[PDB]
Amino acid sequence: SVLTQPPSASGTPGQRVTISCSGSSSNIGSNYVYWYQQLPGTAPKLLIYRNNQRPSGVPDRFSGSKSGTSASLAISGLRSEDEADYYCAAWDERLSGWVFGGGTKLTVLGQPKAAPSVTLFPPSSEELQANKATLVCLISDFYPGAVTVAWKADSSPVKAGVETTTPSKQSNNKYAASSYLSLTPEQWKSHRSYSCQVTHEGSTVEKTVAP
Amino acid sequence: EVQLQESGPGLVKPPGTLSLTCAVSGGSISSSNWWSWVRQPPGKGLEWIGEIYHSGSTNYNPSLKSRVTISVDKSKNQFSLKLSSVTAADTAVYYCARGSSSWYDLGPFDYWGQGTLVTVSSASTKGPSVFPLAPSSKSTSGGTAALGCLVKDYFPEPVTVSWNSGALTSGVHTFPAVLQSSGLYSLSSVVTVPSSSLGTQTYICNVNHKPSNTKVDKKVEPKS
Amino acid sequence: MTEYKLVVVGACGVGKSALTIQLIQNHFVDEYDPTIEDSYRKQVVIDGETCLLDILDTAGQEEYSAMRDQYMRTGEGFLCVFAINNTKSFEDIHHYREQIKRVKDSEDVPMVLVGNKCDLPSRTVDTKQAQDLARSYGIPFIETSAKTRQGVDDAFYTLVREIRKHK
Ligand SMILES: Nc1nc2c(ncn2[C@@H]2O[C@H](COP(=O)(O)OP(=O)(O)O)[C@@H](O)[C@H]2O)c(=O)[nH]1
Ligand SMILES: Nc1nc2c(C(F)(F)F)cccc2s1
Ligand SMILES: [Mg+2]
Repeated sequence: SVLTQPPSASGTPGQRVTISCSGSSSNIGSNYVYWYQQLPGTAPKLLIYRNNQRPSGVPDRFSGSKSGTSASLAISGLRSEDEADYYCAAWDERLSGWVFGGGTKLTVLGQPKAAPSVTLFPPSSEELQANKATLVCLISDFYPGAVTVAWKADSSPVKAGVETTTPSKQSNNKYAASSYLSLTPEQWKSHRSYSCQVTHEGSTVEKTVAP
Repeated sequence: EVQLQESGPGLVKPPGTLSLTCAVSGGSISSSNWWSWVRQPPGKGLEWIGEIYHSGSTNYNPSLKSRVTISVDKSKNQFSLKLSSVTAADTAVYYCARGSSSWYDLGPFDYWGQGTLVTVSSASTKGPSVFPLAPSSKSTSGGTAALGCLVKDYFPEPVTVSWNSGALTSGVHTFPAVLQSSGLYSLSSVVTVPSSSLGTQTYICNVNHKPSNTKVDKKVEPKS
Repeated sequence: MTEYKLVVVGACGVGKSALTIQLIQNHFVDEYDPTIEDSYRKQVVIDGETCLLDILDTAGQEEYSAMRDQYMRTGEGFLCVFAINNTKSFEDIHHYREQIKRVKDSEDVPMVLVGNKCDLPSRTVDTKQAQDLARSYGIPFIETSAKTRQGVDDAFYTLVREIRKHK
């Protein structure tokens, strides 16, 4: 990116957080800066225009400034719904184009823990007819976005055949993840059960399916 | 208010040319604004591609200048992007946008399309195999029951899932896909329904895999 | 090369888009998405002076927001448009001036009263009545037909001259 932003910023709720953006004399030093807020899986939305103006629907706790070759976004009265990625943009006279910062991910700290709900599915009969077998373990609505997922054939740990996604921030700012265990149909039928064991903040939820 | 929608091949093979089209409604392409393309590699930041005015003038990101062409088709109220000699570096979500109003400047991106993922790769498209995730006497939470569709071994992203052609909205959770060591993706979508309705109400997930021009509507029914 | 910002206002169906498209693109659109509010740009010679016209063809709901207030406030002149066969639009012309005088904070804002659809065989608003209202406001009054281009340039260009005389 041509402009420079810190990749991340923190704050506990109610605080004031600032997000900086540094350019050169040919962009920020010459032209207006614009800020965009991007939520998970959505297009960016204009947040501040012309250094410090708020469009419709941006509360006054968002504000921007610009000094020399730097611009700054201020968020006071930090709320949980402010967790987003924030981008600055300006025209660069030397490149003759629009340039961006790399974006800043804003995390609101001190939000409470949420245990994951865990749903485990066995192979469907259709998949078994196709000589494949996949166990589906779906993990959702947990905060702290870190889980570990272990699988068990009966009581023995299984590592071969496990594909587990990285936790993904949901629209409600909790996280989701999923884990898949690929087996041959033979493996699936030769055990009494398989288990999906999900650990989160030192507590564990384990669901089990059998043939 | 103006609305933009991108459409183009989900997968482009290198040497090849990425070609996208932005359909614009609720506003004339001949308005006094600039029509931009912006892209975002997954997990990374925004990058401006270029812009066009309705008269035909263009400004391109200088770093992409030798590969980019942007056009306007007033007769269809569309503008379009062509990006040549794609490489894996061009894998990204591509957005079209309108902005830079002559009337009241709000910046270059007042309105955004939804964005379309373009994957650049030498691997071939593969459509998905859809299997029903039957609700069983374990997948119940009292009055509530979970049932789903497993969408296996497809490439490239994305897959979208609706339920009962959109009539079923509350309770739906389509999960981020998993990237398998084979290079293929899988995802599940699950919907929460009342345990009682399982005998009466029919549940069908509508799987859309636009890169392979595939749609699967899978009936999901309780297990025998 | 001077920049002039004109806001075309008027009630639903009077011909705001029809009049604007005629000025910009020299053809008559007899049906156009009534939700579409756009800005257009046109370069014209008015009294030997190259002009840059920024015309805002309003369409949105007559909402009173801070953004809509300064969005309108950017306009230097306002085409107030009623249809000669639509009395309720002519009665609206009063309220429109009221909102114009408010956001602009002035009793002397450049306006032009436009009676549109003057190609029609009949009408429910007579010229004498509108000229009275135009005098009582101190503004010009032009009858236009977006269907035949009658007075379209006259109307827009007159708003420009009213903007000139404001400075
Ligand atoms: N006969 C005639 N009809 C007109 C004229 N201007 C507009 N119309 C009709 O008025 C209808 C609505 O006009 P429109 O452009 O939508 O006005 P707006 O709703 O204020 O933007 C259209 O179907 C046109 O056919 C005119 O000058 N003469
Ligand atoms: N909020 C404001 N709106 C308006 C309008 C419209 F919205 F009705 F078009 C016309 C003229 C002045 C103003 S000031
Ligand atoms: Mg209209």
